[PDB]
Amino acid sequence: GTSKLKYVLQDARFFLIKSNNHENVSLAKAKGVWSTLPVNEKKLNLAFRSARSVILIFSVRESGKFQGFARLSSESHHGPIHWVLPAGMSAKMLGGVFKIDWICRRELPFTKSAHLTNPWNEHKPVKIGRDGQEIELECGTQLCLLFPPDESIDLYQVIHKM
Ligand SMILES: O=S(=O)(Nc1ncc[nH]1)c1cccs1
Repeated sequence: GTSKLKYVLQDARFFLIKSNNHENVSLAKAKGVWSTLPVNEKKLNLAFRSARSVILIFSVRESGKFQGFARLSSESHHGPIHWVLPAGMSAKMLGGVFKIDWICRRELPFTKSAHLTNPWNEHKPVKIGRDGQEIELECGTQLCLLFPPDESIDLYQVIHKM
């Protein structure tokens, strides 16, 4: 069913996350963590205090798909995730580490979200946006509901953290 999923997304905020490679999304799925650059880290920390749920929707650059979505369970904290960093991306260049609970680990191709435009990015298709781009509530909710159901996930424990 979709009822607990809809409850988790109620009055949520949504942010597009762009990962340079698949390895870091795989690590995030395995370890329940994410890190971003300080400009986006500040935005997510503000949002985490401000909303019942902050949802990160992940897309690997050039993949043509989203790889799933997750809910922040903490603000960022410091003090060492073995991110696969491209040349020019330093471990210190990143911010802290956010803990996340995956809501859906399944893929969604961009072809299936072509009817969804993001008011906060000039009504461009929701697939379009820089890392950290906020997605307006209605568009973000509909995008999350397009993903295939992930039957491996039990949202009972996530609801209790709200
Ligand atoms: O360098 S990434 O593969 N992608 C990225 N987007 C914006 C800054 N970095 C990475 C993902 C997670 C830790 S490091």
